[PDB]
Amino acid sequence: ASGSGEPREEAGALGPAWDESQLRSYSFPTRPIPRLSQSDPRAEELIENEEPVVLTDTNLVYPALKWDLEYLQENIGNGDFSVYSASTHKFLYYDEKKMANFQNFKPRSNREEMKFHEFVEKLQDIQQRGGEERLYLQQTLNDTVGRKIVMDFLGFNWNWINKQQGKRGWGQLTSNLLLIGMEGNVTPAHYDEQQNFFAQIKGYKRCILFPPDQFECLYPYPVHHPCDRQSQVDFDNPDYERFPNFQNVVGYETVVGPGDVLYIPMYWWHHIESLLNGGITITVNFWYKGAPTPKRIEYPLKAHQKVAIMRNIEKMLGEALGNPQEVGPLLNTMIKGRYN
Amino acid sequence: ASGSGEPREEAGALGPAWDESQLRSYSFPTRPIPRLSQSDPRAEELIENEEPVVLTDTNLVYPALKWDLEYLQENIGNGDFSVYSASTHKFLYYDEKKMANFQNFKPRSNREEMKFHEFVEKLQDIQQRGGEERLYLQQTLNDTVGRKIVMDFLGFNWNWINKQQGKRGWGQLTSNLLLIGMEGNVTPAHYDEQQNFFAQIKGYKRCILFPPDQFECLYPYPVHHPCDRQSQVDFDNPDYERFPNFQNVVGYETVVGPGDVLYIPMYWWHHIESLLNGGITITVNFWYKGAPTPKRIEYPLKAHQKVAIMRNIEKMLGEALGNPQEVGPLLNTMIKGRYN
Amino acid sequence: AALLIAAGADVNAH
Amino acid sequence: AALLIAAGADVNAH
Ligand SMILES: O=C(O)CNC(=O)C(=O)O
Ligand SMILES: O=C(O)CNC(=O)C(=O)O
Ligand SMILES: [Zn+2]
Ligand SMILES: [Zn+2]
Repeated sequence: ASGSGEPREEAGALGPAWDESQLRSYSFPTRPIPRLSQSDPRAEELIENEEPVVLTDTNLVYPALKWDLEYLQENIGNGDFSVYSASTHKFLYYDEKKMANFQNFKPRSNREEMKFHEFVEKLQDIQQRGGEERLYLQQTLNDTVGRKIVMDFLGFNWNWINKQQGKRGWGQLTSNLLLIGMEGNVTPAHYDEQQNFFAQIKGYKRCILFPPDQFECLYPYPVHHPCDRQSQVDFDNPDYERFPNFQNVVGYETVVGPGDVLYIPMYWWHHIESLLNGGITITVNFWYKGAPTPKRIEYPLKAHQKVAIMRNIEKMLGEALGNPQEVGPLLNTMIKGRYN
Repeated sequence: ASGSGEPREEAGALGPAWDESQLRSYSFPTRPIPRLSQSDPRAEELIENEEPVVLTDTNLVYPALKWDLEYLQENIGNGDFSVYSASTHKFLYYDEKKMANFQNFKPRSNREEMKFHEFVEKLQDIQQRGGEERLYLQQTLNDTVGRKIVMDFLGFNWNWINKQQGKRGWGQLTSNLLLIGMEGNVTPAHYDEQQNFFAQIKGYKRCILFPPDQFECLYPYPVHHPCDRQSQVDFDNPDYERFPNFQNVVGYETVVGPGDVLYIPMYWWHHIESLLNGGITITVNFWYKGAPTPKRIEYPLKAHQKVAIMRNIEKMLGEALGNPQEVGPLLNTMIKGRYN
Repeated sequence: AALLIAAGADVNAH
Repeated sequence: AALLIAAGADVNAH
């Protein structure tokens, strides 16, 4: 089906928001994620059923729409910000606590703490010299931000999102991640164990989602590996010999711009890319613990519940064997000539 | 290495107890199980280390050495006895409670309850008419046995075996299985979750044991299948395409005769065959719950502990998925392109 | 059964 | 860890 559809027209006859040439080329088909008003009952139905939807008029982060580098540098305060650096467009996430389990893992991206003004300078320096280096700032908002940013944060639409939280029975807000990336940056496919309202502020991002029932096509790393929850498949060069069912994957996609909010349901794979030649992108996300597991488990199980079972089996085995490295060999022994 | 070794000579110059032609031919090599006196400290060391050993002079079932069909029929009472019938020499065990999980399983042997005199008659009838049918009586001894059998049972060497139980920290005696089989009968390879003193009374049995670390060569059925704990491999015609590591199996074997006692340690595979043209065989076994799991688990784990982990993973998955049939598919999804 | 299905809370944030 | 290693008691007896 159609991907992100015919690009939308910006108000005031300012032209297409983007064009087809700013999207990367991939081997799988996609269908559109619906774009709806928050007052549309169809939108409530999709969130209730833990399916993705783009909400166009929440005003969730309305005061942040004026944000840019100059404003943020002046007001975001003098705290440290985590900035990842890579020699490729792909910024693969890795859990630094798990790197002891796997000594042979060498991450491609590197995390350096720095002040926001040092981050602006680096971008400025790279642009000036035409360097191929790439940066991606990913920092959770905290009490150290300046007074202007506090006022902006206070002005978010807490009325609307607090109502969502209550209606869905979610846990509490765990964090807001500030994401500032360069044109063309890619966060490879992965799933998160929390509910996410993804609030776009500056520039455009193409978001490709896959439902939890496509676990078998996306080949996550082992739970103890640093890249737990990330797909092993290289979307730019898929190894069909190792990952044959990636030939059957089908996604849902959309392009979000300033003012849009994308509901990424817990456990849904998402691949996120800042449009080529689109300038810098700014996103703030909202993460909520999922609702509690119901006391009366209902069969048949949902896909995400089976994912959770597999994660726990892997976790338990690592603890019982005393070493994560032995998990694979034991699982193989368990199924070979018995279940396969 | 040598199998059961050069056959032993019966006292009084009564000739070899058996000869090589009464043993079935198999594709794997074997080494001998040691034959020792119960007063030999090497025997105590083997039992302590949960390794098999044949004890030649325990007198464990001394009063039962006079047992034969005529004596048993006269004195074993009028209780029911479980008698399995098969059109082959292989009597594969199946758990009748688990047959609901697997509707497509049709056992080769059949269980019929009957009185001991009806069992003798059937054997007599089969022999008289030269029929190819085979019978194997397997019944646990209970309070219904006649007064003579009680006196015999009371005369077992409880002093010796109770000391073993205490020295090894085992649980209590769970049962004694009376086994009466025809020449050539085979109980295919399987492991039991209890400690076993295997007391031979009449005739000769060839016992082939495999340590728990050969799990990967012996391919047990799934834990929810009726033949849980039995090897899927047909020893008479091994399918090396399905069971490739059966080409690496190596066993320990011995031939036990009247008065011998074989320690079969918990979790050790054993294949047991009544010698061809050897007449009927009579065995009584003693089963004891294993010692409790130590509170401080010690790494590295032993092979049998890894077996227990695999069993529990399978059991838990069946319960959490609500159906044993889904265990295989989920395990496959878990490892394919991830751990294999 | 309830223990196995219990979800976690891990996200891409260092 | 202790829960996983716990052994059973099943034997070939009907
Ligand atoms: O925006 C990105 O590059 C990545 N964001 C996420 O994965 C998320 O918000 O959960
Ligand atoms: O004697 C047989 O044929 C089988 N016996 C056993 O498996 C046992 O005693 O554990
Ligand atoms: Zn994410
Ligand atoms: Zn047995």
